[PDB]
Amino acid sequence: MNLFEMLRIDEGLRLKIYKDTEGYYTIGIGHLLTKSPSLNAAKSELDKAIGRNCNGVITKDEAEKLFNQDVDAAVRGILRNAKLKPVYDSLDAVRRCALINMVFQMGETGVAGFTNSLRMLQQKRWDEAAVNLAKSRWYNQTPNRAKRVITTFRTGTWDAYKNL
Repeated sequence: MNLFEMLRIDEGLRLKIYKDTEGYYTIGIGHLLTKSPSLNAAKSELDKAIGRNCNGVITKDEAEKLFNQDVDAAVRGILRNAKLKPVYDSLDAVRRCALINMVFQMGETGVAGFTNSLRMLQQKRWDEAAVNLAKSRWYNQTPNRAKRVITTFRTGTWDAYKNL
């Protein structure tokens, strides 16, 4: 299993422009196009991003490539962060995915503000962390996704994704 699928399942893959939760213009696995409230702008940004006139629609291979870009970017902010870096540094691969899943879900800042839980993860206090994370607004917002992610922190496996 990979990040791709994990995210593919938690965030979802869109092949045509759409309005994220909050309202901006996004595509594929939650790729923000623009903040601007103009479709035309979105289009144009997609086109730049993709390298072809897309007309608001991409192929999956396309969404994948965007995605793998969005990842390494996420990772960089991660590794250029005071709080996240050490934690991440110290996580195992499957466990890193979960952090990344998180970063994607709420951005580098949001994640970096879970002082305690981050601490635990860093400490390798899986259950503690999990229970901790189980009480964030986050968890309450997106329970399913949250439970999956949290379970992964705890278990350190993809098990939570195996039979969906």
